[PDB]
Amino acid sequence: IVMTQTPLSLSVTPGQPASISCKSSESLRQSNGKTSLYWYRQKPGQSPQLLVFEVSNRFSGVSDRFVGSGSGTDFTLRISRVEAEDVGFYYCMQSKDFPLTFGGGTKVDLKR
Amino acid sequence: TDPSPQEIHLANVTEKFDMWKNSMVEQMHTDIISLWDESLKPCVKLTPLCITLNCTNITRNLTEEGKEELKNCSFNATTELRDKIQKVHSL
Amino acid sequence: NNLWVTVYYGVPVWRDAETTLFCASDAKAYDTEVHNVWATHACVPTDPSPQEIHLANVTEKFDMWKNSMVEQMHTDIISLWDESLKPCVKLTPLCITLNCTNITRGNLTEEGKEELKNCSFNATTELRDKIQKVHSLFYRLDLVELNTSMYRLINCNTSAITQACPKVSFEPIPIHYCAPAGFAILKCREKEFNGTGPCKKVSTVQCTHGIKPVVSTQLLLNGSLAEGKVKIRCENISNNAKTILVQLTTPVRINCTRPSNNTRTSIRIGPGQSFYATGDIIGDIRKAYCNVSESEWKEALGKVVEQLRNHFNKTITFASSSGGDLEITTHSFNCGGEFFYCNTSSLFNSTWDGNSAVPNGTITLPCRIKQIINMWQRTGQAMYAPPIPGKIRCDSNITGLILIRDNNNESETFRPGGGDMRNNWRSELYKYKVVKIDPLGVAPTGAKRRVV
Amino acid sequence: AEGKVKIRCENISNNAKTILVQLTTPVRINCTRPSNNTRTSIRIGPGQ
Amino acid sequence: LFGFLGAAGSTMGAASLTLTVQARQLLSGIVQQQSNLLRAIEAQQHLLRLTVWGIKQLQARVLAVERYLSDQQLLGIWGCSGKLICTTNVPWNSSWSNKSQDEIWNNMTWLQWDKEISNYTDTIYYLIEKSQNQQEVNEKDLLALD
Amino acid sequence: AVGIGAVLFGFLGAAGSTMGAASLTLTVQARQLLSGIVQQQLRLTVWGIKQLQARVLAVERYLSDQQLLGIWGCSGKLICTTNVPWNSSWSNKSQDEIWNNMTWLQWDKEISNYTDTIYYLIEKSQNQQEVNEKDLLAL
Amino acid sequence: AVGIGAVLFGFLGAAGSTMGAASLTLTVQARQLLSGIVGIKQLQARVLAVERYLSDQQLLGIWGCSGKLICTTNVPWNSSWSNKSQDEIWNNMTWLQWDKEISNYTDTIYYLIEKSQNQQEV
Amino acid sequence: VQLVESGGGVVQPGKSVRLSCVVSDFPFSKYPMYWVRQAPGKGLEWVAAISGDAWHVVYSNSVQGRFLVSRDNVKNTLYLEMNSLKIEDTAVYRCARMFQESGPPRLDRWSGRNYYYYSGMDVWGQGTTVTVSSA
Ligand SMILES: *[C@@H]1O[C@H](CO[C@@H]2O[C@@H](C)[C@@H](O)[C@@H](O)[C@@H]2O)[C@@H](O[C@@H]2O[C@H](CO)[C@@H](O[C@@H]3O[C@H](CO[C@H]4O[C@H](CO[C@@H]5O[C@H](CO)[C@@H](O[C@@H]6O[C@H](CO)[C@H](O)[C@H](O)[C@H]6O)[C@H](O)[C@H]5NC(C)=O)[C@@H](O)[C@H](O)[C@@H]4O[C@@H]4O[C@H](CO)[C@@H](O[C@@H]5O[C@H](CO)[C@H](O)[C@H](O)[C@H]5O)[C@H](O)[C@H]4NC(C)=O)[C@@H](O)[C@H](O[C@H]4O[C@H](CO)[C@@H](O)[C@H](O)[C@@H]4O)[C@@H]3O)[C@H](O)[C@H]2NC(C)=O)[C@H](O)[C@H]1NC(C)=O
Ligand SMILES: *[C@@H]1O[C@H](CO[C@@H]2O[C@@H](C)[C@@H](O)[C@@H](O)[C@@H]2O)[C@@H](O[C@@H]2O[C@H](CO)[C@@H](O[C@@H]3O[C@H](CO[C@H]4O[C@H](CO)[C@@H](O)[C@H](O)[C@@H]4O[C@@H]4O[C@H](CO)[C@@H](O)[C@H](O)[C@H]4NC(C)=O)[C@@H](O)[C@H](O[C@H]4O[C@H](CO)[C@@H](O[C@@H]5O[C@H](CO)[C@@H](O)[C@H](O)[C@H]5NC(C)=O)[C@H](O)[C@@H]4O[C@@H]4O[C@H](CO)[C@@H](O)[C@H](O)[C@H]4NC(C)=O)[C@@H]3O)[C@H](O)[C@H]2NC(C)=O)[C@H](O)[C@H]1NC(C)=O
Ligand SMILES: *[C@@H]1O[C@H](CO)[C@@H](O[C@@H]2O[C@H](CO)[C@@H](O[C@@H]3O[C@H](CO[C@H]4O[C@H](CO)[C@@H](O)[C@H](O)[C@@H]4O)[C@@H](O)[C@H](O[C@H]4O[C@H](CO)[C@@H](O)[C@H](O)[C@@H]4O)[C@@H]3O)[C@H](O)[C@H]2NC(C)=O)[C@H](O)[C@H]1NC(C)=O
Ligand SMILES: *[C@@H]1O[C@H](CO[C@@H]2O[C@@H](C)[C@@H](O)[C@@H](O)[C@@H]2O)[C@@H](O[C@@H]2O[C@H](CO)[C@@H](O)[C@H](O)[C@H]2NC(C)=O)[C@H](O)[C@H]1NC(C)=O
Ligand SMILES: *[C@@H]1O[C@H](CO)[C@@H](O[C@@H]2O[C@H](CO)[C@@H](O)[C@H](O)[C@H]2NC(C)=O)[C@H](O)[C@H]1NC(C)=O
Ligand SMILES: *[C@@H]1O[C@H](CO)[C@@H](O[C@@H]2O[C@H](CO)[C@@H](O)[C@H](O)[C@H]2NC(C)=O)[C@H](O)[C@H]1NC(C)=O
Ligand SMILES: *[C@@H]1O[C@H](CO)[C@@H](O[C@@H]2O[C@H](CO)[C@@H](O)[C@H](O)[C@H]2NC(C)=O)[C@H](O)[C@H]1NC(C)=O
Ligand SMILES: *[C@@H]1O[C@H](CO)[C@@H](O[C@@H]2O[C@H](CO)[C@@H](O)[C@H](O)[C@H]2NC(C)=O)[C@H](O)[C@H]1NC(C)=O
Ligand SMILES: *[C@@H]1O[C@H](CO)[C@@H](O[C@@H]2O[C@H](CO)[C@@H](O)[C@H](O)[C@H]2NC(C)=O)[C@H](O)[C@H]1NC(C)=O
Ligand SMILES: *[C@@H]1O[C@H](CO)[C@@H](O[C@@H]2O[C@H](CO)[C@@H](O)[C@H](O)[C@H]2NC(C)=O)[C@H](O)[C@H]1NC(C)=O
Ligand SMILES: *[C@@H]1O[C@H](CO)[C@@H](O[C@@H]2O[C@H](CO)[C@@H](O)[C@H](O)[C@H]2NC(C)=O)[C@H](O)[C@H]1NC(C)=O
Ligand SMILES: *[C@@H]1O[C@H](CO)[C@@H](O)[C@H](O)[C@H]1NC(C)=O
Ligand SMILES: *[C@@H]1O[C@H](CO)[C@@H](O)[C@H](O)[C@H]1NC(C)=O
Ligand SMILES: *[C@@H]1O[C@H](CO)[C@@H](O)[C@H](O)[C@H]1NC(C)=O
Ligand SMILES: *[C@@H]1O[C@H](CO)[C@@H](O)[C@H](O)[C@H]1NC(C)=O
Ligand SMILES: *[C@@H]1O[C@H](CO)[C@@H](O)[C@H](O)[C@H]1NC(C)=O
Ligand SMILES: *[C@@H]1O[C@H](CO)[C@@H](O)[C@H](O)[C@H]1NC(C)=O
Ligand SMILES: *[C@@H]1O[C@H](CO)[C@@H](O)[C@H](O)[C@H]1NC(C)=O
Repeated sequence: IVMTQTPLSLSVTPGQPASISCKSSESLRQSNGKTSLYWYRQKPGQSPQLLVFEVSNRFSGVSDRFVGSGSGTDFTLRISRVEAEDVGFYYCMQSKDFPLTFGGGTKVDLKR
Repeated sequence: TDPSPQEIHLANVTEKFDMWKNSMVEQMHTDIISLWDESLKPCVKLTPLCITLNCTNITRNLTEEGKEELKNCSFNATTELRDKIQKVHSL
Repeated sequence: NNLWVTVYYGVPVWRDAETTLFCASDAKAYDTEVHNVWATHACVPTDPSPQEIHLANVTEKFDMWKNSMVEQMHTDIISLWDESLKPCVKLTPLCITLNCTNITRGNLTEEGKEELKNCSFNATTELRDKIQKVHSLFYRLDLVELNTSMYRLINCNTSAITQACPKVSFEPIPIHYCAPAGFAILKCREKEFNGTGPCKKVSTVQCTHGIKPVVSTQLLLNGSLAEGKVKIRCENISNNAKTILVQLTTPVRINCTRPSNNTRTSIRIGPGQSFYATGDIIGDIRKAYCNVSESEWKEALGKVVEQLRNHFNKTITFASSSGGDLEITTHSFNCGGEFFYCNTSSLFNSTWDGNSAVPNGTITLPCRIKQIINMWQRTGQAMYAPPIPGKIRCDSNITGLILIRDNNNESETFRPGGGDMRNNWRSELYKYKVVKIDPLGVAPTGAKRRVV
Repeated sequence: AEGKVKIRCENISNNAKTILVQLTTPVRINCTRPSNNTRTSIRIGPGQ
Repeated sequence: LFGFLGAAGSTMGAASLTLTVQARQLLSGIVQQQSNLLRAIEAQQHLLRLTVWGIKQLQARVLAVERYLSDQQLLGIWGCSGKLICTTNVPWNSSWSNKSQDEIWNNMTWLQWDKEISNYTDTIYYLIEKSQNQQEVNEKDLLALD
Repeated sequence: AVGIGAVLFGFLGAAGSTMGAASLTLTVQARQLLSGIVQQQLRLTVWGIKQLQARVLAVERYLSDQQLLGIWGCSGKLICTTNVPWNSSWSNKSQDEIWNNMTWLQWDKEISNYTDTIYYLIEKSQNQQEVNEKDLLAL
Repeated sequence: AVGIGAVLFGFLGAAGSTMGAASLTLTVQARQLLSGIVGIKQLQARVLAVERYLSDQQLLGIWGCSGKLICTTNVPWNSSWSNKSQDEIWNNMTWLQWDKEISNYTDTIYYLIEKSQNQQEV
Repeated sequence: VQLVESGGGVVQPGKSVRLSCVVSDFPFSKYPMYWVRQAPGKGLEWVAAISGDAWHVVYSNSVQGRFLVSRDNVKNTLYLEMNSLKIEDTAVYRCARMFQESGPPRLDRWSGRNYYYYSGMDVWGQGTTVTVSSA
């Protein structure tokens, strides 16, 4: 299973919401009926961090600005009111079948 | 199905197949027709189009294709009152 | 020492399940000249003496809002409705232009002239070349202008109309819901129970109690009582609790009648398919209405507000549901075949919550009648209800309430709600759930089977 | 097909008249109609 | 505790003394007990149309037959045919539960044992069917030996 | 994301093994005879009747063989022994020739003309035995 | 062309013979209670055929008589049910005539066979 | 929770290392563990995965036949072996944990197989590195 993302980098304004989408080749609906999409966050020089561990539901300890959506192969991640703790690397991971591939990866930046 | 359907390899057995006398094909053919006719039955009957269709080919860098395989045709349809007619064109 | 797997058949466990339940209404002889929209005849006969076993020292989480029997019931209410209308008469030849004018009839002998009209139109007959005129009467809630004047019926823009077969009753008869073999139903006999969360006093049954499938909006007619205090059941634990299901303890009788005296004549369109029309008025023309005892109702409304404060503690005021059609707005119910639409504005103009705390006789509710009924919240499948001759009068208890909560500062406006027909059977099915008995369990004992 | 192209007839008796060819690698048909045609709704009865 | 499912709540030492209450409602009182299903058949003969409540009585009969036979088959593959408490030769593996007998039989209900051992019963059932099959092979050629 | 763990015996896995080691797996096929994939975790569809017909057929075939076990002396068992002596006109093969050398589906195509004659003799010696077990309890 | 070989016990066959000789042909008539010689009412015919069979098998399971043709219970034969001798029952009487003799007393005897199984207490 | 790593350093091509990943206050016989790999200036990869049963292990395609994953449920440790080290493995190796515990193996009756279940991530490790060089 391959993964591609749009875009490769964002250039946004603090207080303005944005969004990052992932695209899968094969549909990721398991036989449980629940999908296998994972939204991560790596600060530079830091360990990664889960944000959304399905299509929808949010990790215990993440603020409600991060909402997830989608079904089938089309998926998005809509940040609400981008702030100073929302810059770095955003990843997509599937866990439908081995090997557990990661996405390409975005680089969210502001305009200094 | 919570497991996807599976496949057990059977050792040391041979078996005669015959693809021209397999009845899974005749059973599948009656099912694809049965599912086809189930859907069209609640759809709209279209008897008010059995009328005359008076029309002339279409009107009009240039389009210059499809002039002899497609034409608007005007006709008197029925309304929702069964007392009035409406003058209606269609390609 | 040593342990060994031993098998026990007959273990008292269960899991949450979702199955097919069947009707068990009371036995009654086959009357040939009348039938019900409900079957209530193909149902299995009801047992004479039920059993209800009390279960000691068990808790069980219920949820009345995620109960599978509510959605399982609601698809059967619609399927029986569409089962008894297919062999009926289709009224396709009536969607035409109607030449319709007023009625040509010392003051109180005629009141509601401006609801009825005297329509006339070219109808077909058995012979294909012959045309005929008839002079049926129609309400003004059945007609749409075409701008005396020349104008048509409502539903002929969007839907095909089918006349209800007049040998078929519209009557709720108490049907039960029984579990098959290997399943069971658990009943929370614990009162002071808000629908959701755990129950402590549970007890198993095999069938439910008798549920009447009464179609009504804004009021839960002919229902069951709360036994002790007004019980209030909200959607969410959060502040977005839009729908409130209030249940009363004492009934509030509402007398409803139709004082006109209609005459039903029959018009034959096609070979063997007669159209039963409103012929003429024998006597006076008076508007239909409903009485609500004054102070009987007002006492019960004070008991509601006393229990509302325990959830909210704000001010409590009641408004009439202003915006919408005539179907969301009114109290819509079924009185012997006629479909009434009553105006509850004179009931919900109260302004309570200053503190905790006079018979003005009766409350007269103005009611309108329709005969073309888009029955559920769906289009395309309208229904014509034929006229009924005589004078119709229904008496019914008020046992509940359906309220929509509305946000700025401290004010809680409760307007009457309706339309979601599942709320009419969450109020009956709030205390039942379906389980699947699994009587085969294993455990270690230390007794080995004798094998040489 | 896994290996090479398989060809299947009913019976080898010179009265077969149908041949089932199963390829190994596909031949990608792409196929279209270019026109931006529209669609109108015309009522002919009660809701229909 | 007598009454259908009345031992739900008691500990499983005392809930297993009255197993007759459950294995009579689930063997007798299911298909043999009711004769009123064929009193609703003639009432379905009076009406000439298949109703909604006639379909639901098919699905409540075929669920009632299958629920009866898929617990008698499973007691038939094992050696426990017409009885309620039977012993097997399958040694209890402590990786299924390391819990002592006094905690199981005297401080735990059957409904708390369902929510502990349910991941393991598909493995446990394989070992009861296998040891029953090894037993009847061994007592056949022993029989043929003399 | 799944993965194959340890493997055990599976359905029909001893077909064409032999005759003496395929009788050590009798419960594996006898477990898959009543409940299939039809039982999972809105009315009168084409696929709805065809699913309901598969559930009525699966009970009728199961009760057919389960009836026939109880008419014999063999109820709730997997291997039982009778008093009917084997007749060499049914099959003449040796004891080490059908065991350890033959498989089922080769023995099935050999005695399938004689099973109706064999089935009658098992039922007849069960009537004769149960009358004698009655008439032994009169002393 | 079809001939006819040897003749064995047919379906009813011993319906007119005595109750000592009809109790050796019990397996012949038990085979025909379920199989038969056999689209929504196509299914309701089958489900009744299954549930008429399972109703008689569960009733034999209530008693001690599961999985056998002749079974024995320890209910005493009350001599007012029928007072005939043993040789004029098992040698001078058919099953169709004995069925009319004790047709009144059928529900009384079934109620006692069921009770004496609950009185095992074993 | 706390996830601690060690065992990383600098080796030659054609050598053997032994990484380690010790956990803090788990049951740890319930949770199957992972190994991801991040090259400098690249995105994440996936390397290996062992179960809480310690019975079924899987590898990536590029690293097949070279690595060896084990665990000790008494000592609460992960033991990643490596063999015949190439040059392109200069990266950072993080151990990881699924966000919920997989249960036991689920026996499928029709084919007689046991099945394990795998899912995502909670806690990556600290992040240790192995850099292969010549001198
Ligand atoms: C009770 O119970 C219990 C439990 O049970 C369980 O559970 C349940 C629930 C159910 O399910 C059941 O069934 C189960 O079982 C029990 O226990 C058990 O037992 C058993 C027996 O009986 C056992 O088994 C065993 O197994 C084993 C394993 O095997 C595997 O592996 C191998 C290898 O090994 C490894 O090695 C390594 C090296 O290389 C190591 O490492 C090391 O380590 C150390 C520490 O220790 C350190 O660290 C160092 O450093 C390092 O180096 C490790 O450790 C090891 N491991 C182990 C575990 O051991 C191999 O060889 C083999 O082969 C196997 O493998 C596998 O294979 C498979 C197949 O192929 C695979 O799969 C696959 O994969 C792929 C990829 O890759 C894909 O995915 C596919 O799909 C798939 O399919 C896998 O992967 C693999 N894995 C691996 C890891 O590799 C073995 O070994 C053993 O053996 C034994 O036996 C034999 C015969 O007999 C002999 O021969 C030998 O010798 C021995 O003895 C066995 O078999 C198990 O384990 C257990 N478990 C536990 C938990 O314990 C019991 O038993 C009961 N009880 C009673 C009484 O019974
Ligand atoms: C039998 O098999 C079952 C599975 O079988 C399969 O599935 C079934 C359906 C069937 O299909 C079978 O055929 C299959 O084979 C086993 O079931 C497992 O049960 C466990 C719990 O019992 C459960 O693990 C938990 O998962 C959650 C997340 O997953 C839940 O939520 C999502 C989203 O809603 C949902 O999609 C999931 O399905 C799951 O929902 C739960 O599902 C189960 C079963 O379906 C239901 O019963 C639940 O009701 C339902 N719950 C909800 C809310 O819907 C994890 O997040 C969670 O882990 C966190 O919490 C635990 C709390 O104990 C923490 O553990 C403690 O950690 C301490 C550390 O200091 C330690 O000191 C304590 O000792 C330790 N406690 C114990 C008891 O050891 C844990 O560490 C996590 O805490 C988080 O840690 C992070 C790291 O720092 C923090 O960042 C977080 O903030 C912190 N969060 C909190 C809240 O603290 C827990 O692991 C499995 O999901 C479930 N399996 C599967 C596959 O779903 C069952 O166990 C088997 N055995 C038996 C006997 O039944
Ligand atoms: C809430 O619950 C109450 C209690 O049941 C309902 O009130 C009943 O409503 C029904 C339907 O309108 C009423 O039934 C009708 O009664 C008429 C009067 O009956 C009297 O006279 C007859 C003999 O003439 C006596 O047998 C009887 O006891 C009464 O003394 C009848 O004339 C009606 O018959 C017509 O309809 C039937 C059925 O369609 C036909 O067979 C007839 O030919 C005839 O056309 C009808 O039976 C009933 O009387 C009401 N009961 C009370 C106590 O008022 C409410 O309607 C219900 N509310 C809701 C919303 O469901
Ligand atoms: C179906 O028709 C009704 C009514 O017909 C319209 O209103 C008449 C007064 C006349 O002008 C006819 O020629 C019209 O076709 C529609 O209801 C009306 O919709 C208009 C739309 O703006 C609205 O202004 C009116 O208030 C509506 N009247 C009522 C009584 O609701 C209806 O929308 C039509 N439905 C469909 C699906 O076409
Ligand atoms: C096909 O015929 C229809 C006739 O209904 C044409 O539609 C209109 O025709 C009138 C008179 O012929 C013109 O004045 C209008 O300009 C036409 N167009 C409209 C109302 O949009 C139609 O143009 C014809 N050609 C097609 C469809 O290609
Ligand atoms: C609703 O209430 C009104 C008034 O309370 C009732 O009207 C009375 O009807 C009786 C019937 O003979 C008359 O004798 C009274 O004089 C009327 N009173 C008034 C004030 O007009 C009416 O009948 C009630 N309707 C129902 C269905 O109960
Ligand atoms: C509605 O209008 C019709 C026709 O105008 C009226 O029908 C006439 O009623 C008189 C009553 O004396 C009869 O003598 C006539 O035979 C009727 N038919 C005609 C004139 O064609 C009817 O009375 C009106 N009012 C209603 C139905 O209330
Ligand atoms: C009101 O309607 C009733 C019907 O319910 C009429 O009563 C009938 O009148 C006819 C005479 O035309 C008699 O043959 C019937 O026997 C009457 N039936 C009943 C039940 O009384 C009545 O005439 C109408 N008009 C009024 C009361 O003014
Ligand atoms: C097998 O061969 C026979 C030839 O004997 C085929 O029979 C002919 O088939 C052709 C086309 O398949 C028909 O046009 C002829 O009419 C058939 N002959 C007769 C006498 O009917 C037969 O079709 C072949 N088998 C299959 C499955 O096609
Ligand atoms: C039909 O009744 C006759 C009566 O004669 C039976 O024939 C006798 O049966 C007794 C039973 O033991 C024998 O002892 C006699 O020898 C028989 N008589 C002859 C002439 O054979 C006859 O068996 C009955 N039919 C059936 C089918 O049993
Ligand atoms: C045997 O059958 C006789 C039938 O005559 C039973 O005696 C009668 O039973 C009925 C019903 O219980 C009573 O109403 C009568 O009063 C009984 N008769 C007498 C004289 O008391 C008798 O109970 C049965 N059982 C035994 C053991 O004899
Ligand atoms: C209902 O009551 C129970 C216990 O009294 C409580 O846990 C639950 O939150 C309540 N729910 C609502 C909606 O009030
Ligand atoms: C309403 O009830 C809550 C809960 O008991 C209480 O805290 C609050 O003070 C009450 N409101 C007022 C105005 O007293
Ligand atoms: C509601 O009450 C107010 C004040 O008592 C009154 O003015 C109003 O007319 C009432 N509404 C109706 C519909 O009677
Ligand atoms: C219910 O609980 C009480 C309190 O422990 C106990 O005395 C009683 O025996 C229990 N009853 C049953 C049936 O378990
Ligand atoms: C399971 O029980 C044994 C004793 O029977 C004990 O030694 C062991 O620690 C228990 N397991 C756990 C995880 O505590
Ligand atoms: C298949 O046959 C070979 C020899 O012909 C034998 O060794 C093997 O056990 C057989 N496989 C099975 C599954 O019986
Ligand atoms: C059957 O087997 C016997 C071996 O005792 C042999 O004598 C006989 O010829 C065989 N019959 C046939 C038809 O092969």
